[PDB]
Amino acid sequence: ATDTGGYAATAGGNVTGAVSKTATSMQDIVNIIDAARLDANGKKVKGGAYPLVITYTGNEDSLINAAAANICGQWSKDPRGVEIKEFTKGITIIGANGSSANFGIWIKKSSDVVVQNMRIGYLPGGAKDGDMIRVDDSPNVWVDHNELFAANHECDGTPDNDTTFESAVDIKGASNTVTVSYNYIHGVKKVGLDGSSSSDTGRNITYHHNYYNDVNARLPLQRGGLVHAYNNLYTNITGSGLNVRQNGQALIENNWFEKAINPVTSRYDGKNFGTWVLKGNNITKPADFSTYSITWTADTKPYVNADSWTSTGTFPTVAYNYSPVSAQCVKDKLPGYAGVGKNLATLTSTAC
Ligand SMILES: [Ca+2]
Repeated sequence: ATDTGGYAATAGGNVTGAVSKTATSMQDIVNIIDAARLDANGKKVKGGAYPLVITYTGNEDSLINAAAANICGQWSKDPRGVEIKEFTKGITIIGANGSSANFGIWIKKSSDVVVQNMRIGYLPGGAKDGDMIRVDDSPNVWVDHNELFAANHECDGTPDNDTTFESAVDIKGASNTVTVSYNYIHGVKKVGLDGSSSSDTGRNITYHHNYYNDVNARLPLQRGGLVHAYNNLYTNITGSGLNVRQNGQALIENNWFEKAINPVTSRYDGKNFGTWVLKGNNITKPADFSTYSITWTADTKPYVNADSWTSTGTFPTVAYNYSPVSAQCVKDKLPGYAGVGKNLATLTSTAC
């Protein structure tokens, strides 16, 4: 139906009248979307003329491998990405098994977009917003079962010493409902925003069943709104995890944290700290910090860490249906369900 296991409720291009097309390259995707705006008389229709299900069969392993072998050469290149602008008819971009992209997907002022089974990595243009997936002013977006990766590393001499690579999943603007699920995100410094600035507050986002490994920060960097993070596996977090800011509220439930510095915090603003409701994670009390290698650091400005591992606020009744498996099951089974080529498999109690 329109069940994503989170705030976003969409079927994307899988609706009545959907037109199935095969994209063999980045350019095909661009041309296919362009043609999907035309009605029977060749006239443009605002929002798109018909629903789409694009199956990407392209492979850019050569670009990815070359980039991996010389990471510091990526930031200064031109960014590469497909833009889904003002397309509200319903669109699903699914990669075929074995497919890969050295380009991102930038969604803007659209809605009902599903991006699945895409293996995206080592994108050029970190200094010019070379995001892997960007969700801007776009509600009902479901980013599911993808592998987004780069190298958790900052080359020196890059603009703002932060542009070696851009983000995995940046969300900003009026992207009111978004679900980010079953993604394998690794080797990424700035995972993803949830609000581009202090003023860009709001949105209701669900992060579930994601496997993060070797990521520095922003899981997400939340500015206001609501975030529901459940059944995620967070390992090797080298900077900070969920950074709840501008009075945002987060429900952090049944996740597995391990080898993480500041997994749950509120820093960098010095005020308007966000709150969290901790429930059912592998960590239940401070005594578990040493067990799972959780480390905490202070910050130059006033901050709040979850070092007491107690809930600091409340969370509204979650608007959707979902059934979280235990944190232990996440730890044991998630790596086989998250990512590409899993045939979009989901983790159920049964499989625990
Ligand atoms: Ca970005």
